[PDB]
Amino acid sequence: SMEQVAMELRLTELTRLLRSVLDQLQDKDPARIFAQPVSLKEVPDYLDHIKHPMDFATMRKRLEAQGYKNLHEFEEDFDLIIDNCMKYNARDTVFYRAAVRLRDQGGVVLRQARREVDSIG
Repeated sequence: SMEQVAMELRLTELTRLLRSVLDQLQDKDPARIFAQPVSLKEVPDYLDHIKHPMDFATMRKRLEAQGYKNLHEFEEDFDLIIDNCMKYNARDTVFYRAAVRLRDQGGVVLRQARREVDSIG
C-alpha cells in the first residue's frame, strides 16, 4: 500500500539520521574502547556480570537492518554501552573514565537529535 511505503520512507530517513548520530557519538570514542563487543575469549566471566552487552558495531548492524523504530530505542542501546562499562570497571580505570567522557560528550549530540526527530517527525 501507499501508506506502507510512506512509513518505509519515514523509517529510512530515521535510519539516515541515526547513522549520522551514531558516527558523531563514535567520534567521541577515539580510543575505540566501545567499537566492538567485549571479548568472551578474553573476559570469560563477562556475562555473569553484564546481562545485556552492547557496543558500537552491534548498534551499527541493528541500524543498517532498520532495527531502531525510534530514537528512544537507539538511546537505550547507547546507555547500555555506558552503563555496562561503569558497572564492570572501577572508577579509577581508563575504561570507566572513557565512558564518563562519552556520556558527557554524547549528551549534546543527543540533545539536538531529539529536537531534529520531533521537528522533522
